[PDB]
Amino acid sequence: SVGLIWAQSTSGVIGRDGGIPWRLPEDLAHFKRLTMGHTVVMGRRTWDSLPAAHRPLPGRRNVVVTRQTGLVAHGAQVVGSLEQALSPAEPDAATWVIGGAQIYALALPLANRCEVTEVDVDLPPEDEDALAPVLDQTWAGTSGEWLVSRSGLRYRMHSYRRL
Ligand SMILES: NC(=O)c1ccc[n+]([C@@H]2O[C@H](COP(=O)([O-])OP(=O)(O)OC[C@H]3O[C@@H](n4cnc5c(N)ncnc54)[C@H](OP(=O)(O)O)[C@@H]3O)[C@@H](O)[C@H]2O)c1
Ligand SMILES: Nc1nc(N)c(OCCCOc2ccccc2CCC(=O)O)c(-c2ccccc2)n1
Repeated sequence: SVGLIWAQSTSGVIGRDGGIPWRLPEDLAHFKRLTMGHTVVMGRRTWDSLPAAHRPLPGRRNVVVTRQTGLVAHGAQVVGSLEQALSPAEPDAATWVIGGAQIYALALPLANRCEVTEVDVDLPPEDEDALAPVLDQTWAGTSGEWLVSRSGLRYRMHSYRRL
């Protein structure tokens, strides 16, 4: 079972300047809860974006997709394609694709679940932004209520599954 998990602004931004352009602690906690103990598959640019105490993501099998065969990624398994990432020698009940924009587009046709955090932050898109994938009519979802973070941002969680 392959799931995608991401956080986006309402406008569809997920990344800017090599990081994430808002602070939402409740969403980081959501991400940690859902992924702990499982495999997390990410693009190389997302691996480079992880802060020191989170690179590798503790308690999870980190898998990094790159075309650079020789890449040094201490604490992670380097593979050369998304399909490789999803064909482990040691199966996992739950595999999560955790970004970024390039990898989400490759993974979406292979996935059966998307766990999306929506962040009510006004972020008009900028030219180098990474953007969220779009879910079409093959996906159907349920939305949690709009919540307010202790830090101030409105947010809510959506759970989609392939029809
Ligand atoms: N808000 C969220 O939920 C969230 C989650 C994750 C990331 N982000 C943000 O999103 C941004 C990063 O996303 P991104 O789209 O720039 O990059 P990305 O998808 O993390 O990584 C792209 C890299 O993946 C590798 N790759 C892509 N397609 C491949 C293929 N077919 N075969 C093999 N390798 C392939 C390449 O690595 P090589 O160049 O090494 O070959 C490429 O440069 C950052 O801003 C990050 O902070 C946000
Ligand atoms: N919903 C949802 N899906 C995602 N795929 C996602 O990004 C995961 C990759 C970046 O992870 C980061 C980035 C910076 C700091 C810490 C971590 C991992 C910490 C840890 O779990 O140990 C996030 C997210 C995570 C953190 C901040 C904002 C959004 N949120």
